[PDB]
Amino acid sequence: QVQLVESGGGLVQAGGSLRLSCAASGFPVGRHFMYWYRQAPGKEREWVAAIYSYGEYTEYADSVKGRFTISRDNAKNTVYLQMNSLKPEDTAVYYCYVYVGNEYWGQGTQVTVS
Amino acid sequence: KSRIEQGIVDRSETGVLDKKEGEQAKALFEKVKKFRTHV
Amino acid sequence: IREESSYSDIPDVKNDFAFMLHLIDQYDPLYSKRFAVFLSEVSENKLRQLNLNNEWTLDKLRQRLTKNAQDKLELHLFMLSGIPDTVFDLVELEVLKLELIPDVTIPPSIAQLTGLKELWLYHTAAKIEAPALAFLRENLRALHIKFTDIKEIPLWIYSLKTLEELHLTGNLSAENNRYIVIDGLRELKRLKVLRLKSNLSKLPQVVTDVGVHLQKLSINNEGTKLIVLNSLKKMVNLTELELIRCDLERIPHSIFSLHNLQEIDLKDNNLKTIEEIISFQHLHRLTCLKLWYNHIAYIPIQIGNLTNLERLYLNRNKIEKIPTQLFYCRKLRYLDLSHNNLTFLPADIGLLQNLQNLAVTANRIEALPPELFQCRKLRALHLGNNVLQSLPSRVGELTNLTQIELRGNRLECLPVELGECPLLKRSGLVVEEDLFSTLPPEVKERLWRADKE
Amino acid sequence: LPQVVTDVGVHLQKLSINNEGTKLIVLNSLKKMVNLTELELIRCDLERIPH
Amino acid sequence: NLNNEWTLDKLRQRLTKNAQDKLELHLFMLSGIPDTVFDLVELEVLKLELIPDVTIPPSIAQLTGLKELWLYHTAAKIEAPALAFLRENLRALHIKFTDIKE
Repeated sequence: QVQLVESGGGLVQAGGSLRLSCAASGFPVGRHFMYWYRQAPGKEREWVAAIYSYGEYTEYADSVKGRFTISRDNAKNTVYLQMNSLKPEDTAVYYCYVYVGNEYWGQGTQVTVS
Repeated sequence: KSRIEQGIVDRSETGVLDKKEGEQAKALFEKVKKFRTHV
Repeated sequence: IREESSYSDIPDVKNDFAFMLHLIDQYDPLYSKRFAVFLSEVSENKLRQLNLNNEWTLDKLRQRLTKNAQDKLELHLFMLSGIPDTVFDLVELEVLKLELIPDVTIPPSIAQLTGLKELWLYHTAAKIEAPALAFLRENLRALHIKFTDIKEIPLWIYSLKTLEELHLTGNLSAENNRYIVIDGLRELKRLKVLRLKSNLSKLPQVVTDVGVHLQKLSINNEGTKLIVLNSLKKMVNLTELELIRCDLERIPHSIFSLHNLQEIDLKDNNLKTIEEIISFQHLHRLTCLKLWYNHIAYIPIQIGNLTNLERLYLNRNKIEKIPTQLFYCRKLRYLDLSHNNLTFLPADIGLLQNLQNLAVTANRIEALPPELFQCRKLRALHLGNNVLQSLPSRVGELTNLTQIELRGNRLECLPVELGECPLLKRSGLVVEEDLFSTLPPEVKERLWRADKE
Repeated sequence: LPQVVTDVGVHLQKLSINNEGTKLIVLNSLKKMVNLTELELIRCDLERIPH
Repeated sequence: NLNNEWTLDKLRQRLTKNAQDKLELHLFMLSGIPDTVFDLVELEVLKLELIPDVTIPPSIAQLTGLKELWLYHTAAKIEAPALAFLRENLRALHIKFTDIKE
């Protein structure tokens, strides 16, 4: 009965900052790897970032390295995706993925950058 | 000393001896063992 | 006699044999000394050495020579009183294996073994002389040391400055003096392959120090838990890392800092979740990745990001399903999934155009997808111990198929299209004889003729 | 590099030093062999090309 | 006994060629230098490995074409004639020693 739903997306200029929220209900956020994925229109889905289940070990894609950030809060059970130095290339729909017994995908927030 | 504690041992010479005389010496060792045990 | 000439292996004589010796001594001590040698044990062992030299003639040793898996000429000596002096007359000898050979001195005659590269000291403490030591220092490439005791490790092995491959077999750690016998590993300036099977509870510091030039580190704790604890992110020249039976139960984060690694093995680590493989995208040349013999319950979809993989091993696990993202690695060439709870193969399995070996032995595969036969270069298959109801007729599409295992399935008849494989022979068709009887007689004759030729 | 070798190198053509991994220090003891035509520093553990 | 053990025929058959297109004879672990090795004037390189207490005989003058002498773990005591011959007929000398005194 795990629900993954995103919020905080929208349309923003390039070179700014944007923040995403992934709401987790049925599982503790800090105990499972949280993966951010993007799918550009007319393109296969591309991984964005991940957080380890321990040690706050974070992973980022090569094309987005040093620009995006990932964080989570167990008290409120959410995953934060902070997007910085945005470009028209990073225009894609973002999903927060988990695996608690099975595969779970979020609703997806539309992100467009001028 | 460094040489003694590092498994390095001194040279020892060797030779070649007849097979027949070697078998004779082996049998003589066995016989001396048996005789010492008996005596 | 023995206090002067140093032959202490003559025990004192008891009754009725010391009396006659005393009489002889009164007559002539010369007979006493001519008898003492024959009663000594050092003399008996030396005569045994001479008899060994005479018995193991060069022809006998050459007939005893075999070739190990690495196509090297091998001589394995087991339970001999010493090294025969004639084992150094075979110039073609490549590997010298010594097991359970006592009171052994490496003679200077070992310098005749120009082609000697590997020395296996199995439970054998051997002393060496300066000429032989210098020869081995200039020539010996690999050393296998198996020891039940620290003192059984020869202490001259740290002076072999051309050694490249050192295999330490046996428990080495001790209380209050641990990791001190291997303090001499720093002097091995050309070491590349270091294998540690010693039940280490913590990686020794000297291993980290010498690992800056190591190219392969292999550890086998045979059940002992190994704690890396930030001692592994300095061996940047490493290219193969094997952690067998380390009881990790978790992938340490130190592995992903080895930017030159290519082959990582994590066998018998009791792994449960392998979602750490997301960090493997840092390793930009990771080709072979063995995760076999674990408790892995699922393959994370993040395994698709490892587009440079070529060999993937996940057998002997608790995998129940195959994700579709696993088939994003189009460079994959080996996908061994034997002994799992798989029940079907996703249709994307045909996307891996370069797959060559695919073993799904001991699963619940009742039927194979027709897309599976798009992998035209699939040289070998292993579909044994499954529940395959019927073999698809498209098996003949795989022209390069050479060895296909089929024993243990619920098959009734073999397809006639199985015989159209140009290279498949009766040797390569591993199947029950009852099933094999179902082939057409032309197919049987062709398979037998191919097996003959 | 010994001083005696530096002295004798005034007439040398080829020099080969093989230390078997042990570090060797040149320290301005090599420029006197201006006749040298083939210099080999094998396993000298230089860690950097000397000037 | 050595000449009985290592005759001229056995030595000449034992003669081999190295990679340098040089005719060389390898003497390894012998009691001494057989006196019959010097009747082969074709030699150019001589290898004395692990031969104890060798004295360089004056017969080395017979080896006109000898250019290289290899002394591996074999310290050589020399005489005036042999030393004078080597001072004008030796071009390459290979010395491998386990100790300074060697």
